[PDB]
Amino acid sequence: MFSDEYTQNPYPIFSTLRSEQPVTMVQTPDGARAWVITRHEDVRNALADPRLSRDIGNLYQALGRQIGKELKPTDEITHHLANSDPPRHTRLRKALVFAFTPKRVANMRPRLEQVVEGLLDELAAQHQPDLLEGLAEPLPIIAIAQLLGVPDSDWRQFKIWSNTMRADPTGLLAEHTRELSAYMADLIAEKERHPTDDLISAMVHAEGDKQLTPKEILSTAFALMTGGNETTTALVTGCFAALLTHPEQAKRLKADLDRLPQVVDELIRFSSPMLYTLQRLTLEDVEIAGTTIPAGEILMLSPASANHDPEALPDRPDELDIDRPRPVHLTFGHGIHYCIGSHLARAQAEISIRRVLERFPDVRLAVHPSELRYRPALLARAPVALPVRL
Ligand code: HEM
Ligand SMILES: CCCCCCCC(=O)O
Repeated sequence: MFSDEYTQNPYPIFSTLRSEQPVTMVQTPDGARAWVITRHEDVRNALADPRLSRDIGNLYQALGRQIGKELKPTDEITHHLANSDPPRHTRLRKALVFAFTPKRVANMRPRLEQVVEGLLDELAAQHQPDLLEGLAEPLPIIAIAQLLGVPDSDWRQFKIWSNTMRADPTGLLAEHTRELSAYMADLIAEKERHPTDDLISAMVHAEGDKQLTPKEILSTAFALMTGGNETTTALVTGCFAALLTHPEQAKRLKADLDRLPQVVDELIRFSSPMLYTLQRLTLEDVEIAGTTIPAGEILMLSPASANHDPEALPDRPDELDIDRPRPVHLTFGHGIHYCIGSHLARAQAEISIRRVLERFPDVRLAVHPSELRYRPALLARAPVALPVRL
């Protein structure tokens, strides 16, 4: 499956799979088997299915049995909510929801607008401006730094560490995790003494069962960094890619820019910046679309395929149409693990798109759509470059 044609445009393959092979077993780059689930109905149900596990210990045990080696238990910093099942997940999630509120995101928007305006100042000076390099790549970790409460004095080191929290180019996951942990532990202690208007402070001073331990707050911060950096980059890039490859619709959006909050969901659905969700492990035998998948197997659920499924969106699902009724989509997941950062991701996309279209009303792609490229993806997916003419 994982061919170059799939990498660049998976939608024809997803159409074949949804029709002919809605559960298809593949081998992943690590040598383990995975089962790719492509129909919207099955992706949604699987995300709601208590028989599927996100527990990292269970997943590594299954991976180790398939590859024949026992994998060592992972560090407790990895036991955050995205790597947990209930009841552990329920407690960690409840504390995070208490602090990471829609109101907190709304309150971050003034500074986010100011950050975007500064990034566009730098973009306006480039000889060959690129919306990925100049906007979609830098914005997410700036937003996460603001959300957490990282001081500007520590900015450059935080950015360096965050480039590992996705081992990425260096493989320094252990070293950077240790260093970032020591830094974030000191920041958590600083917010205990000197609380400020940020998420770490809100979690440190939470009451009752909403209060996690300092180590759990540290692990939560790691989940937010890994969960919201490359994903948001892909979402912002994908939304711009959708507009820029459909200039007639970009023109209409520019002419009626107040519609933007009611159009972003279609940009997200169409661009589908989440190719797969996090892996799921079967805790017991499960039947999906006529196929029995035994206990102990790994599922790969595709929001991108679900978002383009005509069973869920009968009218031209493989086309972008900003005028269609606001669609529901699976890009943020579904069920108990539904993206905690969805309002913050939306805000970054809305602010970025609005300010680009306002400041650069003639913005257009500098290449033909056929020249865009993607790299192989196991989670988030978007073009590797978005060169524009301003
Ligand atoms: C600053 C922005 C973001 C932050 C802080 C963030 C953080 C998180 C966290 C902590 C979780 C785990 C929730 C849980 O397990 O209960 C999560 C789930 C998820 N996030 Fe986000 N996220 C952000 C943006 C995004 C974006 C832009 C996308 C899509 C392109 C995305 C897609 C998802 C999905 C699909 C899930 C569910 C995963 C699954 O069920 O397998 N997130 N997010
Ligand atoms: C494998 C652990 C991932 C930590 C948070 C990721 C959330 C997401 O799927 O974007």
